[PDB]
Amino acid sequence: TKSIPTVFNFENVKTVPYNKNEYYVLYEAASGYSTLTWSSGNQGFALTGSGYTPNDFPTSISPNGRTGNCLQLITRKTGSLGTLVGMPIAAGNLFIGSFDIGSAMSDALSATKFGTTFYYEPIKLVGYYKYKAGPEFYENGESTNRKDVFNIYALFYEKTKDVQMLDGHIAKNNYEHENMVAAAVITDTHETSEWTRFELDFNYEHYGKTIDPQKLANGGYNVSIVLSASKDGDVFQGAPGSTLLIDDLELVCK
Ligand code: NA
Repeated sequence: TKSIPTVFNFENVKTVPYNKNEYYVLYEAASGYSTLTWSSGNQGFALTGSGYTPNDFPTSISPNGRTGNCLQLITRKTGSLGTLVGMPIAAGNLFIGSFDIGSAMSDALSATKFGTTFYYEPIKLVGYYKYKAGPEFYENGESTNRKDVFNIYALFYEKTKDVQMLDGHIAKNNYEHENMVAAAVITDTHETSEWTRFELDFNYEHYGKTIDPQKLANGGYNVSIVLSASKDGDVFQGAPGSTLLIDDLELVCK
């Protein structure tokens, strides 16, 4: 049993081809730890057009980070086909888990699967952000000056035989689920061009669960971190151009 890293730097990417496009998959490797390979909706975005390079995608990295490179989440307008299949935008996102491309077009919420095996009890998610909403908010068949907001949260839950992963419905249901143990959700979400610290405490008291120390050691608990430039971009309410930069993210554990 090796733990994933708990400190995330956003330095590293590999380039992956799909549908005549290429995009980045971010990963974090540390000595004595299992490499975390982040997921995002980038493969879903690859379906909506051709000739995209990594920096056209909703999820990429920037060299203008606080320490070195940083996460760059930019909500994107989709290519011709996206609209016609009801995918007018694609939120700049990053999460722990996986992206099911079989669901990207029919059920966006199901496509983003959240979780990886975690042996610790997390207490807080700390990191730094910058955020600027895009100028036109897409909602319904309309483009408005509604001010887009971003989301940051983390999940800690108990696995069961028929519940191995959660998905995007968790953020549409007040973070409620029968397997849920703790959740950390950002509340202050203001725009800024200055690196701004966040510190989200995990709330175990809201769910009233009892941790099994054995099952925790046996790998029966998953954690996830989910980041998005557009809070409601999962249901295609968001602004193209909405940019969330994240750097020096750490899952502080017990
Ligand atoms: Na960094």
